Amino acid sequence: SHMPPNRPGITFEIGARLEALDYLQKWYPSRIEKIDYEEGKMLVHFERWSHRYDEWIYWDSNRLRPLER
Ligand SMILES: CN1CC=C(c2ccc(O)cc2)CC1
Repeated sequence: SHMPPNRPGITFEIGARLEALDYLQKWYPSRIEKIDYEEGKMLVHFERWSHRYDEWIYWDSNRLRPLER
């Protein structure tokens, strides 16, 4: 088990915020809910929405983008 590779503007830690594309192809402010280090993916929670919408997204996915800062 190894750490997620570095990506600009994203911190791969629980509770860290970012923006993510949901399955309906729209971007939302989101937070990292869980990290699966073996599979290289994380469970993304879309802020304001039910946790039933949380999605597993691989840590290298272009469905993730950092917040503009
Ligand atoms: C993170 N995604 C946000 C919005 C969702 C949604 C919006 C409208 C609708 O009819 C059905 C689903 C899905 C979860």
